[PDB]
Amino acid sequence: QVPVSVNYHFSRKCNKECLFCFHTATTSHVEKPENAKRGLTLLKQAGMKKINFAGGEPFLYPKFLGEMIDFCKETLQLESVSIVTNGSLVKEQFLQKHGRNIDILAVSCDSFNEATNIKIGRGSNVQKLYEIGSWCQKYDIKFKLNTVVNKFNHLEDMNDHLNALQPFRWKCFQVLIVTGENDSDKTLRNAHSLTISDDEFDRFCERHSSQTCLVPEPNRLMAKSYLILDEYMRFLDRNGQQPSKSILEVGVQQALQAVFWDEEAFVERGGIYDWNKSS
Ligand SMILES: O=c1ccn([C@@H]2O[C@H](COP(=O)(O)OP(=O)(O)OP(=O)(O)O)[C@@H](O)[C@H]2O)c(=O)[nH]1
Ligand SMILES: C[S@@+](CC[C@H](N)C(=O)[O-])C[C@H]1O[C@@H](n2cnc3c(N)ncnc32)[C@H](O)[C@@H]1O
Ligand code: SF4
Repeated sequence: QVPVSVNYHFSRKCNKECLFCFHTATTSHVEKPENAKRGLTLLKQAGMKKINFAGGEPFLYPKFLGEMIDFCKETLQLESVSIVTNGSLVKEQFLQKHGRNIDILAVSCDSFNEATNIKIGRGSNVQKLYEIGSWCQKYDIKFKLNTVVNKFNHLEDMNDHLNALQPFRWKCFQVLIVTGENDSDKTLRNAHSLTISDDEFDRFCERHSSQTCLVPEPNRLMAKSYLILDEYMRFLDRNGQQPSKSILEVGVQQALQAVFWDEEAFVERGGIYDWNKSS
């Protein structure tokens, strides 16, 4: 297997408290920028073309994030560099310094009601979201949305906002139940209350049939179709077995085979696309 698109969850720490979080703040480890430049360079030669900087909240570590996305673009010559943010801590001066090297910026908002955001776990607003879009236009970054369809917001009509906001990519996740993260009271979270049925999700997706960018991801396709990197730089298996050893201590090949990655769901959910800043 060739790791084309990789999600580097370099930290688990965050300033929000979404009830359904499936990458909880179980540890506060973050890698040295020396070791992270090992893994990303090791992963580039292995076949990586898109990197996604996610985790807990990546803008809690703006210096690390800034050093890596510059390294990933300028010296690694990577096809596409992405970031996924909740939007609270994003600031324009960051996009001044590094926006030349950001190819896709993904702001995730689950509702446009401040009341719904409160119930889900975002205290507050949406003016920030429109602001980041304005910044993305100025600094030539591709702007995408990530909303999670859950019990609170599965009835909403988000069309009017998405025509003006107009993202090139709009992911709608059916709430996922990662075992170990948000499947019991023992864990940091418990998302079973926010679960919605297959038809509840389809009503949401069918309601936004006017949206061309809409890319749905039910639990069929989201569960085991991602290449996830720990803060310790090890691939996470979402099939049942424990995580691999670090790519820093063993290398990419041994780490990838220690994890199940369904390349068919990867292609079905639209994992390969026009991810570059051109074309
Ligand atoms: O079990 C899982 C599954 C998924 N995830 C995480 O959910 C996040 C969803 O975030 P995205 O869907 O935006 O990842 P992406 O940038 O790679 O997608 P494309 O650009 O290719 O369209 C991903 O970063 C993934 O790692 C988990 O944390 N755990
Ligand atoms: C874990 S977040 C990491 C980046 C950043 N913390 C953020 O909120 O965007 C990655 C994406 O997964 C989504 N997500 C979080 N919990 C989820 C869940 N339980 N089911 C499906 N998607 C979820 C979020 O909306 C976010 O867009
Ligand atoms: S969904 Fe994102 S912002 Fe919310 S708790 Fe999880 S990592 Fe933090």
